[PDB]
Amino acid sequence: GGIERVFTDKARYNPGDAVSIRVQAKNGTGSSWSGAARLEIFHLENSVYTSSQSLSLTNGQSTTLTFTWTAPSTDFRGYFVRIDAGTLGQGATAIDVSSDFTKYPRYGYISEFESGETALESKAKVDQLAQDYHINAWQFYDWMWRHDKMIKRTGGSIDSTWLDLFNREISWSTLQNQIDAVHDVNGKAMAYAMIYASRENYSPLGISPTWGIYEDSSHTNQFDVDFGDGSTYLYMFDPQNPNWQNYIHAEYIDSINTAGFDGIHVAQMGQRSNVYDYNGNSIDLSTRFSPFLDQAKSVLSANNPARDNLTYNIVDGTVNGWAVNDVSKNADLDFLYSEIWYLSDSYNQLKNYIEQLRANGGNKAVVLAAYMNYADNAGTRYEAESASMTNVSTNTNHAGYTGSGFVDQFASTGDKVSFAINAPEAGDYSLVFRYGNNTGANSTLNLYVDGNFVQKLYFFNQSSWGTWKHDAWYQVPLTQGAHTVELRYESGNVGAVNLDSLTLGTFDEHSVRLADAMMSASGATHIELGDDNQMLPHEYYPNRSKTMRSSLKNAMKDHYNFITAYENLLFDSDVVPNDTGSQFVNLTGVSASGDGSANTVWYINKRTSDYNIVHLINLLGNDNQWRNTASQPSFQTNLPAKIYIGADETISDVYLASPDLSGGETQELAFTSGTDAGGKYVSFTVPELKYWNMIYMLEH
Ligand SMILES: O[C@@H]1[C@@H](O)[C@H]2OC[C@H]3O[C@H](OC[C@H]4O[C@H](OC[C@H]5O[C@H](OC[C@H]6O[C@H](OC[C@H]7O[C@H](OC[C@H]8O[C@H](OC[C@H]9O[C@H](OC[C@@H](O2)[C@H]1O)[C@H](O)[C@@H](O)[C@@H]9O)[C@H](O)[C@@H](O)[C@@H]8O)[C@H](O)[C@@H](O)[C@@H]7O)[C@H](O)[C@@H](O)[C@@H]6O)[C@H](O)[C@@H](O)[C@@H]5O)[C@H](O)[C@@H](O)[C@@H]4O)[C@H](O)[C@@H](O)[C@@H]3O
Ligand SMILES: O[C@@H]1[C@@H](O)[C@H]2OC[C@H]3O[C@H](OC[C@H]4O[C@H](OC[C@H]5O[C@H](OC[C@H]6O[C@H](OC[C@H]7O[C@H](OC[C@H]8O[C@H](OC[C@H]9O[C@H](OC[C@@H](O2)[C@H]1O)[C@H](O)[C@@H](O)[C@@H]9O)[C@H](O)[C@@H](O)[C@@H]8O)[C@H](O)[C@@H](O)[C@@H]7O)[C@H](O)[C@@H](O)[C@@H]6O)[C@H](O)[C@@H](O)[C@@H]5O)[C@H](O)[C@@H](O)[C@@H]4O)[C@H](O)[C@@H](O)[C@@H]3O
Ligand SMILES: [Ca+2]
Ligand code: NA
Repeated sequence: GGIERVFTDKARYNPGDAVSIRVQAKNGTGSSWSGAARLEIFHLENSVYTSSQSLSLTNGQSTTLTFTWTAPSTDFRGYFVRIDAGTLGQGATAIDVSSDFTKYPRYGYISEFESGETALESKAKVDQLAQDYHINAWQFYDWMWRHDKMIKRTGGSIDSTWLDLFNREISWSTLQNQIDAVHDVNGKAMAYAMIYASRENYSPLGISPTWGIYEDSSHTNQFDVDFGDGSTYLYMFDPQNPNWQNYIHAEYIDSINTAGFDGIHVAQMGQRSNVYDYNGNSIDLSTRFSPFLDQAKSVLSANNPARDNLTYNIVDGTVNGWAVNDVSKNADLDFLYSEIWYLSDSYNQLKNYIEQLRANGGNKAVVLAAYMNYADNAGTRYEAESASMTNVSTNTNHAGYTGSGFVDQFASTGDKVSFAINAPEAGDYSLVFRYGNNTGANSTLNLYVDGNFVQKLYFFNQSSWGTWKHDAWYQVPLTQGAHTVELRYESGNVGAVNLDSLTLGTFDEHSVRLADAMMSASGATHIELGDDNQMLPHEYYPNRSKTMRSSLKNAMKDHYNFITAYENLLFDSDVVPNDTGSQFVNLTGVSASGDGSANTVWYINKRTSDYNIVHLINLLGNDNQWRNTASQPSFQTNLPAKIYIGADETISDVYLASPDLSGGETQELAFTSGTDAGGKYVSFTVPELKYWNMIYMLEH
């Protein structure tokens, strides 16, 4: 109804802090409305607070109510917030009372630092992530001038702007305003920094090649990253080297003390093998990160124990993967972080990996980078062969295209392809072109939207006309309704392309919801939101090649309310797998599985001292792969469940909460206790299963 927003002023609260709960209400009923707005706050099954205010609104008028609440004294507790305004409608949010974000991290990012961004605008984008998703830490991505010289100075003076490695202008005042805004919501700012990277031409900085790591035993070929312009490179160094540690840890401290960061997000490039030090000693790089990290933590904590937060990216996460055991078991990190590539493609394989990190780390929190739909040209597609084209024609003579063909020889001034699209709602749209190019170099075309020039786009060379890509994209704001998107070959464009299609790059809500459910039911969170409410499509965080539509935004608001409100049941140290015992889940009238099998309801059994926890994740109508696009699950109603429990257990009450249902509010279910040949059991009916239900059963 007319409850438009419910939220709090900060993302996280210390015990005893005042919480301002805001309620944005609008009357759109027809005539005047009078009544009460009732607040109820729950901790898991138990109500802990109520209050009410009268609310009278003429038709069409709006107001924001404020309810004040003192964060209760027990540290590390999540709460669900219900606002009930009768026939005007209802709303919800969640509250996290934690003195330390690293126990329950909800990790977002900032990757854009434009000088034109005002203090107000910096505050707005941070507030929005804080308010909508309770984001409590932000990874500041590519804020630094050089990987080995993070704050650019002229003599003793900090430069007001600098150009990053991709020639983006970074504004100091904008960065500082964002950090301030993060702190204002009780958030923490984590500075991206590599564990072992310099930029090119590092000698004049006092960095020695003798600290480096090499691909050969004669120190002639230093490990590097080559960005493809003959100018911009990273060079790699030995994390165990005392001089490299001295140098880069000094950079970390400079970043903390000068820029006001609260910690370092330590990064790497992932597996590199057959590594040597300068002197030609063969070295296993995978075990060299933990001594570096232990020492980084030491110097950080000595400098400022309130700004000493530390994590490290375990790149290419999978069970027993590269550096997985050494870092997770041995590194002095506050929480664990891992970027998943292609070694944990199934839901169950990824679950197993999260569980290994949790076990190895002593139940430290686990955050995953896991770019949704990364490989997919996901979204509404307009085939180029069905568009309106001038001076080019269609063809079918290169395999790989989608639809009935493609537009070919898009190669001369006057050539045009015009797409008639529809924006179903006002917002940003990612314009993604699928194309071919085997001209021997880059090709270009000019992008126009509704008759206006927007950008020259680059279309990269492939060694075959049979090789298609969809990495030519540009994001634009569109009003709701019809629009025209044109590519034109004009005076100044070069080469040629074959054009397959235009796609409105869009994150698939179904896969994104199921992945987030699987991750948090398994005991991890997911770095996926940042900047001005952008979802993360790619490892280069400024990438805007897909966008979220409002439906997914709303589901993420519900999801983040859920993993905040129920953080105790999802992420606590005592929340452990319950596959170790005599117990079983039985669902009537659906195929079920304990290993995330395709086209089943997937059950996951957890426990604490006080609760027997069963997650139901609905894979009916979908495959067992976490990353790819999915269909809407086959939603279920009145699903009978029978759960076997230990002879030791008696259940007081059965509860079910779902982000999909009433905003995550817990419903108590009637249940029957019984014992048969199979064992002691409990049974009940699940009223609804859409994507994800968490059943939690209180022990007597
Ligand atoms: O400031 C930022 C910089 O610090 C830097 O950050 C990069 C990201 O760092 C993290 O992600 C790490 C990494 O994860 C995955 O790789 C893990 C993978 O590594 C091995 O496989 C290597 C490689 O094999 C194949 O290519 C062969 C190719 O490999 C080397 O070149 C690698 C690429 O180097 C250049 O591009 C670098 C970088 O540029 C952009 O990112 C900018 C940021 O860089 C910057 O903001 C791109 O967006 C990004 O995609 C790209 O990595 C070249 O321009 C590019 O062409 C190369 O591919 C080698 O040097 C070269 O000689 C070889 O020819 C394979 O095709 C390729 O996909 C794979 O990466 C190891 O064997 C595997 O086991 C292991 O799984 C990703 O694949 C990789 O892209 C990521 O960089 C952070 O988490 C990210 O947020 C950072 O963006
Ligand atoms: O089945 C066959 C098709 O696959 C296709 O094969 C093309 C060639 O493939 C191999 O060589 C790969 C090689 O190509 C280029 O160098 C060779 C090139 O050199 C001269 O042209 C120099 C010219 O190069 C660049 O422009 C190229 C091209 O761009 C526009 O067209 C794009 C379309 O190209 C193809 O169709 C047009 C094609 O049609 C006939 O060839 C049929 C074969 O094509 C077919 O059997 C013509 O004889 C040929 O001249 C013409 O290109 C694709 O099929 C279509 O999908 C693409 O849209 C442009 O309109 C056109 O005029 C250009 O020729 C560069 O941009 C430009 O500046 C430069 O001047 C020589 O005159 C050409 O005849 C020759 O092809 C790349 O430069 C190089 O990097 C690649 O590795 C075979 O070995 C060749 O035998 C094939 O011709
Ligand atoms: Ca096509
Ligand atoms: Na899938």
